[PDB]
Amino acid sequence: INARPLPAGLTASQQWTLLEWIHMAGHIETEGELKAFLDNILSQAPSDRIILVLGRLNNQNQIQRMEKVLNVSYPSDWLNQYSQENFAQHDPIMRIHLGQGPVIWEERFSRAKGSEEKRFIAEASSNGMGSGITFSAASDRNNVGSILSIGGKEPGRNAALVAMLNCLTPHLHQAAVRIANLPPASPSNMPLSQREYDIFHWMSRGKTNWEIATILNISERTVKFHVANVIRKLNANNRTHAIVLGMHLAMTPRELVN
Amino acid sequence: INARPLPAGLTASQQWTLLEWIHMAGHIETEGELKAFLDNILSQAPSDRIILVLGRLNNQNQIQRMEKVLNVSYPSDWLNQYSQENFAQHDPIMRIHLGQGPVIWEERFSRAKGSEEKRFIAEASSNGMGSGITFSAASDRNNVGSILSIGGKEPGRNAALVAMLNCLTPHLHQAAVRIANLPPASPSNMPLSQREYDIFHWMSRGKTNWEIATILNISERTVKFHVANVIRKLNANNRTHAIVLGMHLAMTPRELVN
Ligand SMILES: CCCCCC(=O)N[C@H]1CCOC1=O
Ligand SMILES: CCCCCC(=O)N[C@H]1CCOC1=O
Repeated sequence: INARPLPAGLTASQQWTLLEWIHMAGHIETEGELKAFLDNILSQAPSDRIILVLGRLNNQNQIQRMEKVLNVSYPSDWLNQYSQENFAQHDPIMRIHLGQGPVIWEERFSRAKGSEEKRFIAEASSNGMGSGITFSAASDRNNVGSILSIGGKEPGRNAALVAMLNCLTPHLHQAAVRIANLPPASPSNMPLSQREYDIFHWMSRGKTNWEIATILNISERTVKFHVANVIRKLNANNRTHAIVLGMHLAMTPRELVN
Repeated sequence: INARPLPAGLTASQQWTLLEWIHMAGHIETEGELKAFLDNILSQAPSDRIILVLGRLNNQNQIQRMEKVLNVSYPSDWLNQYSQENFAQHDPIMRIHLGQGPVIWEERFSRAKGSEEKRFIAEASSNGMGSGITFSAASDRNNVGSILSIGGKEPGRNAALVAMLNCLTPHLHQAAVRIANLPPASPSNMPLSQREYDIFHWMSRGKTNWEIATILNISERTVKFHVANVIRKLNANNRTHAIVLGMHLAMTPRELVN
């Protein structure tokens, strides 16, 4: 399993708080809960400005297109300008390879050479957005990742909080994915027709295609067709794999009565 | 946020292991990782038999239909019989309200009065499946939940491990949901057409429907239609809400260049 390592320096009190944070994050299912949770654990200073952005990524894990903007406390004026002036294309923070460690904005701003990037930096600055830090995480089996940005003074000064937030970020990302209602990581199974299910029923009992043909009184030609469709609908590699992957269907062919 | 409380009794060593477990669980994206992870942290005794079942739930959080069967170490003979004899409908463990605390099977077996339940108990027993424990968790905004079953001797004797596993279960459940590739918790946004996007572009800049009509040279009648479709596709409550919910579309109308 690919996961950033837990932070080593932490006091027992910090280790507990982080466990609470990650455990709670894993229960977040609504945008409201996520907004409230981000707001809470980043409450002081009340002058900080927070946003989480979920995006579709290229093969370098950089955001290609945003999937969801979850504002916590970015100024609406700034978001308006960011949208209208297409700052996503000029914002050095948007070029980050998601899943690396925290990025203090000046690390990037101090190195920006391009005209559009310099303009963005000046505009950000005049909007009170000149300094900050960004945490990020990316999924392994779906091209999506989130950035968590905190704008404000003295970004990253609290080293332990940075480590804890960095560790928490992947969990905030997964929560963002849940609340964003995206298509599944890989295609869902497709519902079998009754005839495909009847065929799968006998597959699951160890019947050969010919035996199934006999039982259903159709040619094996037809059985083979249905079997191919069952395998496809279950995203299986073969007949035998489909029987394993489709076990849930064979176990509860109808609504369980309670 | 609705979440079972962290366990209080734990030693510092146990508190750390649990953090590692929950943090790692939150990174699981494949069935293989989940199978390997369950196997690992439940390794002794190697005589234990483990399965995770993800299901669609009724309004009492009981499984109505299975969505995925993730076998770790249940005997294949037993799964075969369970499928063929429709034991899902007779298994007292399948009647559990998912999300309660751990269930030692005998708690239920000792109270089972019905003929089919008694038969199931006898069959389970003869297959080495007579004793065990089941952990469970359920989602709040999607009718899905998982049971994690461990069959074996002296179920639940290690109180600290029970507490830690119980705490971990919701996170295993969310991982199961990811790997099962289900439809989103609520419907995904629908892709806007170019014309709907052009309309949303101006919505996002504060243009009224009439102003948009003027800019696009169409009637406001037509604009209203497109606006209704934009609101619907973004699952928004109204025009103004759609502008917030659709901010990602306005911010990255095209692929970001990197
Ligand atoms: C509006 C989404 C912004 C995501 C990336 C980010 O946080 N960028 C910082 C950099 C300075 O101003 C910002 O908005
Ligand atoms: C095959 C899925 C079983 C899920 C529920 C469960 O673990 N039931 C136990 C009870 C005795 O035998 C079993 O299989």
